[PDB]
Amino acid sequence: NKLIYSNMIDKKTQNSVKEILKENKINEKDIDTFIKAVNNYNKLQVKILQNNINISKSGYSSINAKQVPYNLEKLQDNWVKKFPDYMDVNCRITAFRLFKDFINSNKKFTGDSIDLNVDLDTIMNNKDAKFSTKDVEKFINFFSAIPAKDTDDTIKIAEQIKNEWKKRKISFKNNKNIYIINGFLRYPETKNVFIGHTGICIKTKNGILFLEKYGVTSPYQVTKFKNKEDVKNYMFNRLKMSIELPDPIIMENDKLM
Ligand SMILES: [Cl-]
Ligand SMILES: [Cl-]
Ligand SMILES: [Cl-]
Ligand SMILES: [Cl-]
Ligand SMILES: [Cl-]
Ligand code: NA
Repeated sequence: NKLIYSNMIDKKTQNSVKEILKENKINEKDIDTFIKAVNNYNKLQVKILQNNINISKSGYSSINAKQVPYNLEKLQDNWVKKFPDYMDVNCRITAFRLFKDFINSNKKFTGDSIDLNVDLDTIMNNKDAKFSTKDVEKFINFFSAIPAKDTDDTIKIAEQIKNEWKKRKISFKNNKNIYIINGFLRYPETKNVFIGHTGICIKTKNGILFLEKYGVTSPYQVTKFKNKEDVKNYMFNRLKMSIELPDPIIMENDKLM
């Protein structure tokens, strides 16, 4: 298919994105925090990014590929060398930076949150991931792996995810054109499912705008999709770029997408 995207290198695209963010009621403080991370990241990796033909210097680019190619190995090398004491923010943290206020969480999680160890360390040591105690507990309660029954029926898994979030007293604020796309992967070895990739979806007149932190040490990417179908397919291609693995469970808030 075709991907229309921006890495938010230019200030005009950033301004554009900020407007759309502000229009959807995202806290202006969190928008600034997100934008500073974007600039701070871009500044750090500019010499690498500028050698990537697929990264736009201004406006949106286009490529007939399943994913935008990035020099993931060199980007990670540069991060580790310059910031050796902690990790960059990831998909979960970034998504949360923008969507935490649209999630209700009323239960402290004291289950198995081992999958978030890196994330939690970043939240403690990286200014880009600063969150209040309440928001950190929400983060853990929302993203901790969900117990699964090793079933390969996506519908059944989706229902277990929904049920588990209910048991954790998690709910989504209603009447919003902004929603979170959670790409769950099943891990039979640990009898659970966990959010392998995530990003925020915003419906506009042009279609749908998807925002994400491509991965830790990886670039930020904003993509313009025609419909939700392309968003689902995008998340799939991102999760399936990783021989005998279970298909992902792509959730749109608490509903199978
Ligand atoms: Cl192409
Ligand atoms: Cl790159
Ligand atoms: Cl590492
Ligand atoms: Cl809350
Ligand atoms: Cl607090
Ligand atoms: Na790596």
